[PDB]
Amino acid sequence: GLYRKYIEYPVLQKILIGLILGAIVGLILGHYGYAHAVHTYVKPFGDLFVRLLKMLVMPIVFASLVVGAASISPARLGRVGVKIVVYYLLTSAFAVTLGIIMARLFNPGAGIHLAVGGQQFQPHQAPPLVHILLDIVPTNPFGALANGQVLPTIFFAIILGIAITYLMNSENEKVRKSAETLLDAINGLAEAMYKIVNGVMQYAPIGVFALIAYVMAEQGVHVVGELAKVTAAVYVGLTLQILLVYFVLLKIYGIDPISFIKHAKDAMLTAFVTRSSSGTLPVTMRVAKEMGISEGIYSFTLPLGATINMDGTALYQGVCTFFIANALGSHLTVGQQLTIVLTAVLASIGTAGVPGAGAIMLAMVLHSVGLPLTDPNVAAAYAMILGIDAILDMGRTMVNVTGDLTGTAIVAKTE
Amino acid sequence: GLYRKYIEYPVLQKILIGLILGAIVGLILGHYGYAHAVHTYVKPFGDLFVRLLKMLVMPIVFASLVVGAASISPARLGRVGVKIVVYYLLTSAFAVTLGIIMARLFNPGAGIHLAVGGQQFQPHQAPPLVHILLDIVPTNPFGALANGQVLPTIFFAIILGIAITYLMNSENEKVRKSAETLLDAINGLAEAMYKIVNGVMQYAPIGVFALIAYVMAEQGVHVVGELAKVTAAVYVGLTLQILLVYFVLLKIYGIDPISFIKHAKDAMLTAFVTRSSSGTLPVTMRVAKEMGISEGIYSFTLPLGATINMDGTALYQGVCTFFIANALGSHLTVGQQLTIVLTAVLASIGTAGVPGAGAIMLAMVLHSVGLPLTDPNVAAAYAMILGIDAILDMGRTMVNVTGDLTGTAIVAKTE
Amino acid sequence: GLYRKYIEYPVLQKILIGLILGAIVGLILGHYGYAHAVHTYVKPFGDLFVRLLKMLVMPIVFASLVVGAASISPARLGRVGVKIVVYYLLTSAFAVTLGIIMARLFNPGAGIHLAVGGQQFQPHQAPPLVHILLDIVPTNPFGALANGQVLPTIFFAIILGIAITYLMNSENEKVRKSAETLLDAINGLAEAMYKIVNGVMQYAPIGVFALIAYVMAEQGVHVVGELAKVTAAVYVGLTLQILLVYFVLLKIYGIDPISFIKHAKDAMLTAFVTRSSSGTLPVTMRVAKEMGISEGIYSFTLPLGATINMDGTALYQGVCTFFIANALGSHLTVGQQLTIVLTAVLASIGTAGVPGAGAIMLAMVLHSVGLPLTDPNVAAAYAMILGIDAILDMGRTMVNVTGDLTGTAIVAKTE
Repeated sequence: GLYRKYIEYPVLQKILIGLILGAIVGLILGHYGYAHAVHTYVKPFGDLFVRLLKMLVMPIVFASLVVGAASISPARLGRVGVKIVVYYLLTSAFAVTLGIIMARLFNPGAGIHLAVGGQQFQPHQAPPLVHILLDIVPTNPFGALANGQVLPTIFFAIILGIAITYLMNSENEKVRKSAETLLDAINGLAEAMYKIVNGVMQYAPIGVFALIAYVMAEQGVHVVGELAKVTAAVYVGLTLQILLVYFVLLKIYGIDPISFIKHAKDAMLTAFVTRSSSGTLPVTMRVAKEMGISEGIYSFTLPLGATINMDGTALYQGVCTFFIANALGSHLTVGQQLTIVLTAVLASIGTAGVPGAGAIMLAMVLHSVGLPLTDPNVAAAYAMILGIDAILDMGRTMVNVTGDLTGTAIVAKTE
Repeated sequence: GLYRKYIEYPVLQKILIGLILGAIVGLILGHYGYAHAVHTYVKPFGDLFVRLLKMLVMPIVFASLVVGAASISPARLGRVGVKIVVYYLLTSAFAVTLGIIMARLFNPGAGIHLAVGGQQFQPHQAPPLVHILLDIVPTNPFGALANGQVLPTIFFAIILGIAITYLMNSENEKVRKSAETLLDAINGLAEAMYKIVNGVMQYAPIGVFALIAYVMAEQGVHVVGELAKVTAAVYVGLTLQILLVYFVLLKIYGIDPISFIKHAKDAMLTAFVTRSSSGTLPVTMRVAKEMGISEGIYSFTLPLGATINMDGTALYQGVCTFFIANALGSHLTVGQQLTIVLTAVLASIGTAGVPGAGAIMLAMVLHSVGLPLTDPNVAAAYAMILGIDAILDMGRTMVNVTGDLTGTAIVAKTE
Repeated sequence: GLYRKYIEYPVLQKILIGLILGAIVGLILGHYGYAHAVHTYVKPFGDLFVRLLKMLVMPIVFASLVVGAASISPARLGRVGVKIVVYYLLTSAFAVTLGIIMARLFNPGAGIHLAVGGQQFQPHQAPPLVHILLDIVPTNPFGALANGQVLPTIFFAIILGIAITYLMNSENEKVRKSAETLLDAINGLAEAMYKIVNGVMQYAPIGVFALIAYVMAEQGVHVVGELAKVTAAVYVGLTLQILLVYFVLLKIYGIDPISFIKHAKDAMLTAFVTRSSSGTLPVTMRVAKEMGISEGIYSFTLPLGATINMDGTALYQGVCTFFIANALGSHLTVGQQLTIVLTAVLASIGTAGVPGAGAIMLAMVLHSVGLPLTDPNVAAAYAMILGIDAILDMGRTMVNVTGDLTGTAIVAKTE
């Protein structure tokens, strides 16, 4: 009876209920020193939810890209790829520019209270751009599906789908039956993955409550004081990023942004809580399929953009760079923010397949200015920033996924 | 001609012939110092047989669980799971209790002849129960199928099968054809695996002869003397475990135990020789399919129980703990055997996915009593036990697999 | 327009054009000290081509061996296997014999100008033959497909194909539909892989130009002088190997060698440039499919022979061993070249699954003579050889692949 009442209750209402009571119970138990208790008792439910959403990432990206490449190969896919790459670079530049502006409006960093403490161990720089651009072609397709590797799986699935499309028009009548068997089996795998992510989103409110309860419990207390200016600057920059870039881009290309948010509420909240833009790829592809977009556009612009397009990470990089520059008391050489913008774009395009990309992206952005992370002062101020990393990480993951959904909708409306 | 005479000869007769001549030639060549010669020459045939049976473990557990979850999902699978978990915990408790009784009837351990020798390097304890209970959900399904991981493969196959069952009743007529293609391909993979394990069991007598020849050659000589009481206590406890637990449980639920043994002779002997309960999973699933049990019961209670239900290991843990307690000359505090029973059950339930589980299970069972494995005396007595590990390991693997077959038959007769 | 002119231009003409201008521009830029510039700028296109051809290696070897084992299992596959193993051992013996003769005709090694320099770190010897012969059966099929392992994939695909062939003749009518679904899906995967390798060979001239430009740029300058005798001896031995073994073997079994070369031009040139005999397996299987050979012969003798049959490596082993023997000024004990021939055959058969097999093959061939690689003089002379390793590696990979194509054609003409 009560289980039937819980299932038949709508999903977005209980997601909001879990979010609100998670924030309340998290701040209350963080205010009273019960951090280790909630960390050992409640956080495993959120870890289970994150692992349940990371389970479906690789089969859905393989299967509904093999069946997603049943579109016209020289006309559609090339134009969609070049348009979505141009879009991703443009919005990353706009996002880091707006982050620089939002950090220049506030004054984050006044007091000098830095002890040396624990410093960063010279964070290892990115591999050369040739090696990362050669990472896209896989040496083994099963070895690319076996551990991560979203970009080699994208490449292999695209090539297999184009080959199957060329295969099903052959003059033979056995090769046609073989290819129409393989395509139907892979399509069945994709539809099974969507039917699973329906039930995972049915489970989602418990994990949302647990995750944001732990986040607002451990790092919900350390946010008051000087770091509140950093949190306010990042969050105001992210909401102004949405309302002044994505709304303008949807009003230019003639789709209602309110109906767009009414659709993408699911993936936006799941990416806000889950704190991993690659771990909400099944929810993003589900909400793109329910938005009325053909497979050959969303199925390629979403898993590509979950690895390249990081807008909220770029805005946090700009705000963190300006906070490090104010902590040491530098003028920061007005006109050299073009180097910050350029390196924030080139770091996103040149750290595609590398795991742990955000840390070395922030490292090379700080290194291009003149504050390398081997200095003890910048390491102390960055360690002071890192205590509230999750509170900024939630919002920047939400904007990182909303960017992908907006770009997919723009390219699909254009084509 | 002679090859046709070898193939058309029945399988159980040549399995018994290979077993008997393997035991005879093993004791003879162990009595005469030809241990290294038989170890280098004859043991590779048994290693080839063990690898041939370990090849079929992961595809059959994936495929005939995806097609095995074509039963009613809320009614059948939940009741089968909770009943088989209750059964496994109950028989593990009964087995370690009977092991304590059988060690208390005998007097294993009289002489104190322990030098320090080579001692155990503080065997690393189990991971926390939250992490092992979170291991069940996989972060990657292909990464769970790629190296071991019977429990994440069980979880992913169950969820995929329930999704396909929900999928084949949809109102669409393309999704139905896609799902009925995928299910038929996976069913073809399962039937191909059973057709392979037929021929592997045809090969099996050479590997049985080689394996038990090496086992009775290297550790068939060190069994006489004081350790013969340990071997007799373990083997009498295992046969009394079978004849006084499984026979009573089959006579309660109304199936003939003699016909049950006449069926399960194949998997019992293969698990007796192969010395790996996970490596005789295809033979166990084949003999459960030939026993007339539907897929939704045997296909889930066998690979789950090949990782959790260890009855013979629990009985050997009880007997080894009592032997360590008699070797140091302790009273062993009558009434504290409840802690031995409780930790032998909780160690089985809390060391599910860990590889090398039996060593750290025995370690924590010895640690809960008051004889931790860092002491030199208990390390010397355990190193004296370890010389006859294979002779006990054969019988305890046989009882470990017969427990799974009995529990599957009980749940299938009930449902 | 120009892209249409590039695509519609024939493939072998632009492959020869890229080869010739690659050799010319490579020698010119190597003569002028522009080695690092061409290494950083042009070599990545060849690396991209090599990775594009290594992508298709594992799915095509799995898929068109599962569908390739739809032949009569006891009659065809056993005779084909034993005939191709006999062929591979015989031509490896002939190749190392002709290498010994060709090194004895020339006089490679006159001057003694060896400093100690950088020496080999006692190159680790091969695993025991039992362990390498047990490597053929996989402990995990998905773990064998996940990283390399051509031989366990061959074994698992053969067993799965024989099981499907036994399955499709069963009296059931659901198992037949399941097996005919699985076989058609795997056949669709194989045909998709061939349709991909068509386009990869369309891309191939850019990679051919880049690869041979870098090879003739870095190690095209160090070839003149004393090492030119080594290069001439190796290349004359390889062309005499082809024209006096493979032409005689095709004229004995009654097929025209000129039409055979007119077919196998594609795989011969791709193996000549790519410098990896396992990385031109899709081109070899494509040219064997276009040569009119049934699947059950080429599909098994090509991926097996890409791991065992190394004829050009055997000839280079003989010539390098004789060069090391002339560098130290030894008589080399006429009549002990039987040990060189025997160890060059047994090293090929006993280092099958090991990665990095050629180095330890040359190591054990040098060790069986009396010049172990721990001596400083032989390490200095081998380090002097290693400067022109690529120039010999191109031709010896070409002969290594032409051996497989010749043996497949002989067994297919016989059967």
